[PDB]
This record gives sequence, C-alpha cells and structure tokens, in this order.
Amino acid sequence: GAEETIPLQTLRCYNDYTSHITCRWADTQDAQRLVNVTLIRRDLLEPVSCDLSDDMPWSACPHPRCVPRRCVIPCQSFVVTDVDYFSFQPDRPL
Amino acid sequence: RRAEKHIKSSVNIQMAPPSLNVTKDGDSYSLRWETMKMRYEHIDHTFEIQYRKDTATWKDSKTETLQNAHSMALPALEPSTRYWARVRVRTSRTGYNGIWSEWSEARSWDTES
Amino acid sequence: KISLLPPVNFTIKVTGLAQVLLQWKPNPDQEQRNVNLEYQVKINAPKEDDYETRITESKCVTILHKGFSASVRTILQNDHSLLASSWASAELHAPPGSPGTSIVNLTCTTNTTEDNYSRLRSYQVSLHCTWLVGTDAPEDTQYFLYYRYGSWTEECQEYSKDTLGRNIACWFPRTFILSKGRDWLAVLVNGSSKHSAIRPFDQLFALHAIDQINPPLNVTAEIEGTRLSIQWEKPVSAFPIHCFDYEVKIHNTRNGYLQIEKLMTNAFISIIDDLSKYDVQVRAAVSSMCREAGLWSEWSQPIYVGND
Amino acid sequence: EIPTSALVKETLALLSTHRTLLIANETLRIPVPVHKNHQLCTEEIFQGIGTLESQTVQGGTVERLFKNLSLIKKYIDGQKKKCGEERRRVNQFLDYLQEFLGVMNTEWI
Amino acid sequence: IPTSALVKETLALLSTHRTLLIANETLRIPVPVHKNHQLCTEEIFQGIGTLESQTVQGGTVERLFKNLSLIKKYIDGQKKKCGEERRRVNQFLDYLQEFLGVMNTEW
Ligand SMILES: *[C@@H]1O[C@H](CO)[C@@H](O)[C@H](O)[C@H]1NC(C)=O
Ligand SMILES: *[C@@H]1O[C@H](CO)[C@@H](O)[C@H](O)[C@H]1NC(C)=O
Ligand SMILES: *[C@@H]1O[C@H](CO)[C@@H](O)[C@H](O)[C@H]1NC(C)=O
Ligand SMILES: *[C@@H]1O[C@H](CO)[C@@H](O)[C@H](O)[C@H]1NC(C)=O
Ligand SMILES: *[C@@H]1O[C@H](CO)[C@@H](O)[C@H](O)[C@H]1NC(C)=O
Repeated sequence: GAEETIPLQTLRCYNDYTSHITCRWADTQDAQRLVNVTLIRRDLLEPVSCDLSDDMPWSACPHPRCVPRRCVIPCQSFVVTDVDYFSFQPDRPL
Repeated sequence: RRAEKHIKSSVNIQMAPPSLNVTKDGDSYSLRWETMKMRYEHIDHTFEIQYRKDTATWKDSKTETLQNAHSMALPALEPSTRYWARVRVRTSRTGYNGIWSEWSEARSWDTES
Repeated sequence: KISLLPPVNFTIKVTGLAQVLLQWKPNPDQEQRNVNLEYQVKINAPKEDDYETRITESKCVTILHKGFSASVRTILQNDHSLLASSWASAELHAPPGSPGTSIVNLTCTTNTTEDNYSRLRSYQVSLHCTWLVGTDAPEDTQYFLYYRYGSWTEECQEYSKDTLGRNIACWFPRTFILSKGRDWLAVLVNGSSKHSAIRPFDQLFALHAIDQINPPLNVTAEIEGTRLSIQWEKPVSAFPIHCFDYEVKIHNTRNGYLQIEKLMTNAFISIIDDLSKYDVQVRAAVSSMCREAGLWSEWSQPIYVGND
Repeated sequence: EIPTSALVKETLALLSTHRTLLIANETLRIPVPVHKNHQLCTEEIFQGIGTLESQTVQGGTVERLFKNLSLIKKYIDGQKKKCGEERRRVNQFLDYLQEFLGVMNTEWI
Repeated sequence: IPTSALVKETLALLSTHRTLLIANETLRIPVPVHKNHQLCTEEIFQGIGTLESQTVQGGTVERLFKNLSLIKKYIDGQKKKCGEERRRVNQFLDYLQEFLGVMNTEW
C-alpha cells in the first residue's frame, strides 16, 4: 500500500452543522524545511487558510517534533447529503 | 494517485458549547443549559453535565447523562461550600454522529449559610 | 396573423359543496392547425387564482356564499411570446336572502376515536361545529349544517338548541373524514324560514387547522433515588408513532420550579430533588414534518410523584 | 356501463374463478414487483395483464375478465393524464411538495 | 443516508427557502388535479426539474435541490424494482389481486 502522508493521518474535520467547519491536523518539522503544504477542500478546487495552533490535534502525532495547525471554514448551511473532500497539495512543485 | 480523506459533515458533528445558567429557587438549586439553534430542530441532543465541590477535582465530579433535556434540579448540597458545574452536548440521532462538544464555562455558586 | 379566438360555451355548474366544475369547448371557427392549443383560467372571486390547463375542464374548490366568477381564454405557447385570445368569463351569483341573517363564528373541531369494529379502518373522525345565530335572523330560523369531504356528502342530525328552538351547534359522531387525509373539508350551513330567507355560509376548513389531537394516555413516572423516568403512549390518531411532538411539564409543589421540555421521543428522563413532590403533564401534536402544524393537544391528567 | 368502484370486485371474483386456466403455462415468465405501496407499478401490472391475455385462450368468462381489466386500466390512465393536465403557480406547487414529503414521512418510511 | 432524515431536512429547507423559490411570478409547473402524490411523483419531479432549470443558481436553494435529486433517485429505484424480475405468473396474479384490493379500498 501507499504510506499515508502525516497531514492526512493527523487531519480531523468536524462540524457544528450551523455555520462553520473546524479542521485540525499536523505535519513534521523535518517536512517543513523542504516542501510546504496547503490544505485543499472541494465544485472546483478551493484552498483553505489555516493558523498555527498549539491546542494539540484531535489525533496524536507519530513524531516528537510535530507542528500542529488549526483551520476554520465558514459555510452557510449543511445537509445530510454532504461529503467533504480534503486533500493536501505541496505548494512548491517537486 | 492522490491520497484524499473523506469527511462527512453528518457523522462529524461537534456542536458549540452550551451556555449554563444557575437558578436559586426557594432553598434548592437547579441548572439550565441552552444550545445554539440548528437549522433543523429534529436532530437530538445528549447532554453530559458535571458538578463538583470546590475542594474536589473534576475526576470525582458527579456526572449525569440526559437526552434532549434542558434542566435538572440539584440534590441537597452541603452548606457554605462553593460549587462548580459545566455541560457538553453531542448529537444522538441515527444518521448524525460526532464527538462531544467542548466543556462549557464553569459556573460557581455559594450555598447559603 | 395567428389570431386566437375565445372559447365558447363556458359554464360553471355547482357539482357539490364548495366545488364548481368549469367546462369550455374549442371554438368551431378557429383555424384548425396542428398547433397544440392550451387554456388559461382565472378565478376572480372570492380567492383570486389562475392556472394553465390543457384539457377542457378543471375542478376548483372555493367558498360559494360570496359568489363565483371565473374567466378563461385560449392560449398558444410559442418559443418567445404567449399569445392569448379575448377573455371569456362566467359568474355564479350569490345566494338570496336578507343581509346579516347568515351564521357567524362557524368553528368546527374534529376528534379521533379508535374504531375497534372495522378491521379495515382503525380510526374514525368525529366533527363538532358551533356557530352563533344571525343578528337579523327571525326567531323561528331553522339552520341545517352540511359537511363534505372528498366525494362524501352528509347532513347533520344531532343538534344543539337554544330557548327559541333554533340550531346552535351540530355533532357528527361518525364522519367519512380521513384522519390522515389531506383534502379540504367543506362545511355549508343554510336554512329556511316562513318570514325571510337566510343566506348560507360555507367555509373550507383545512384538516390540520381544525384537528384537535387527543391528550396522550397512561403517563407513568417513577422515582429512583434522584432520577425520574417519564413515559406515555401516543395519542389516538391514524398518524403513526413517529409523527408526533410532545412536551413534559414538571412542577415542584414546594419551591415552584417549572420545566418545559419539548421532545420527539415518547419518554423523558430528568433529575429532581429526593425531598420534594412533583406533578407531570404532557401534551402532543402532529409534527409539522408530517402534516402542516395544527392545534395542540390539551394537557394530560396530572400525575403526582415523590413525597413532601 | 359500470362505474369505477365495482370493477375491482368484478375482476376479483372473475380472477378467483379461473386461476388454473390462467397459470397453465410453465415456461412463461413475467415480472412481479417486491416493494410495498403498489401505487407505482401499475404500468408493469398491466403489461403483465397484456402478456397474460396474449397467452391465455380468449373464451368464456376469461374474455369478459380481460375486457374488465382494460376498462379498469383506463381509469389509472386517466389519473396519470390528470397529473399533468393543469399547471399552477409556484406557491401551490411548493405546498404540493410539502404535502408530498409529509406523505413520504407518514407512509413510505 | 437515512431517507427519513433526508426527507425531513428537505421539508425543513423547503419551508425556510420558500420565497427564494417563488422569486419570480409567472412560471407554471405541472400540478396534478387530484391528491394522489404517489401516482404522479414522476410529474412532480419533472416540475422539480423545471424549477431547477429556472431558479437562482447558488445559495441554499441549489443545496436543497441536491436532496430533491437524491429523493428522485430513491423514487426511480423503487420504479425499477417493479420490473426486471421473475415469477411463475401465479404469484403475479396474487400481486394483481393485492393491488386491486389496495386501490379499491384505500383510494
Ligand atoms: C355550444 O353552444 C351552442 C349554443 O347555440 C350549441 O348550439 C352547441 O351545440 C354547443 N356546443 C358546441 C360544441 O358548439
Ligand atoms: C366572532 O368571532 C370573533 C373572534 O374573537 C368574536 O370577537 C366575535 O364576537 C364573534 N361574533 C359572534 C357573533 O359570536
Ligand atoms: C341546504 O344545503 C343543502 C345541500 O346539501 C340543500 O340540499 C338544501 O336544500 C339547503 N337548504 C335547506 C333548507 O336544507
Ligand atoms: C393504559 O393502562 C391500562 C391499564 O393497564 C390499559 O388497560 C390500557 O390499555 C393502557 N392504555 C391506554 C391507552 O389506556
Ligand atoms: C421569471 O422571472 C424573471 C425575472 O423577472 C422573468 O424575466 C421571467 O420571464 C420569469 N419566467 C417565467 C417563466 O415566468
């Protein structure tokens, strides 16, 4: 199989079903020095802004130098037929 | 292939923390909590509400689980000791699941002498 | 130029209580091209409405005490503009009688009872209609109430009387009104007299607006240390268990604390004092989810739990 | 001439009369629904009726049974035509949708 | 996806976003004369398709139309369950008598 990226493993997106989606994930300090990543949620593609958070991700991180982040996504409403696709895309190209 | 994670809004609901108010009726106390109104009123809510003495920790706090309720009376409390309480809420209807909301702000009250 | 011509033989015939069935026929002198003609109908009085109809007939429910007036015109739907002919109209007059003699405050209420005899229909709807006599009505006015639902029409037999012998209220103990039905219930109240005729009064009652949900029965509640559990049964109605809202009213007879909790389930669990007496009541109603919101059920009988 | 309320009783009696004359074939295979609320499979029902008439011998009570079947099919055809004869405003159609989904909730669970 | 919650949310949104659906005032939609919704769900959903073809494309109206489309998929599923199956004709006549009794009594 394909070893999942640490941002995907550490990602947990939850909802209040009224106005916003809260997402928390993490990466590795060794990963930041080579390739910066940005969360993308998708209509067409839509990058989502995030802010550094020290509140610890909802899932534990498998490295001792993990850097966690938190994201807030404002959308007007939710239905039961909603499936949200979250992916991580390297900013600079390899 | 691009590795993507599937997150469903229906089965990942984390509601806003409730607001807990304390009312002194007669010589007893009661706790009332309110939640942010959904666009749909048919999604059930389960509330876990804890109260503890000021000298005790939250691990030894009395916990009560209520479904779709918005108030309990509290039992006879020892006089002249500070009391704290708080509440969280989650969805409990089939087709809508999630993790517990964050603990509500602790509310304190002093029992009369 | 394509000049559409109005339909002819447009007549409005009263086919039942608070119905009129409109009919037209295409004009013989119209050019008979393969064009798919359609028709537009306008209800002018009393409730204004208009609709598009392909066939030469349409049934519209409406109150007939104020008279009826309808207009129809032949139309042809092109890709850019809607061509229409001259309007053709017909009207149904108001019934005769001196003004103010008609009834007022006609309020009709529908109950539901468990029909334990018929293996097909388990639930039965009973109708109670009340009204006040007219201001200028003669002392010997004889009012007769009629109700209709679907294609069923009936006349009342069990009435209520004042000191002068006139008819105030009626009670149908057995009606063909479907408990889960979602059609208009027409009620017509006309009468007769030897001094001056009385104008009728008909009114279309929505089933939801006039259906009084019964209170739920068997509301039990038990103390267990500090915990209360309250459960009951669905109220008698052809709607199933999942189509009812509820609230529970818990009052403390010692301090006065009162809790109202609306819920969709059939049981409620609460924590209260172990040194106080409590009373519990519940109400019910058909959810707006299943049927448009209606009148709420009355309070259930008090149940007294705990000790003081 | 018959109205549209006793044709069902007529058909039921006639069908109960002649079961074995109508299930004679073994290789003939025709569709049958499995879902409840039979309101939605009338077209398939009368398709099976037409195939059965095309196979069963037209003699005796069976002929009048199938004529009655056509006559009762005509009523559902008229109702299906009635579903699209009239066009109304948006608000009335939205109320119709509210009633439709209320039905979808009270039945059609 | 629980269809009960699906229809319930669809009705709640339909009540909420009504005025956006009557945004304009002249379009006509197929409306059955009678009150047998189940028989004419096909024409009802054709009218839904027309409203989809002519309405402000965005907001929560397009989000409600998603639930309506899924309900239409359910309706088409139990359309197709009628046919494309098998039987020895005897239980077909059983089914026919069942339908006859249903439409005689309940209608
Ligand atoms: C329409 O009304 C006229 C009245 O003169 C009548 O002769 C005719 O038979 C009616 N019907 C048609 C189809 O013209
Ligand atoms: C009719 O109903 C209204 C509703 O409040 C009431 O005020 C009025 O007095 C009633 N008229 C009669 C004659 O009962
Ligand atoms: C009242 O209305 C009924 C409708 O069924 C009608 O038959 C009757 O002649 C009218 N008048 C009286 C006095 O009943
Ligand atoms: C309530 O309890 C009584 C006694 O156990 C029982 O006979 C009855 O069927 C129950 N239900 C109702 C609706 O009365
Ligand atoms: C819908 O409303 C728009 C906005 O005014 C109008 O231009 C259009 O003609 C309307 N369409 C129909 C079919 O009524």
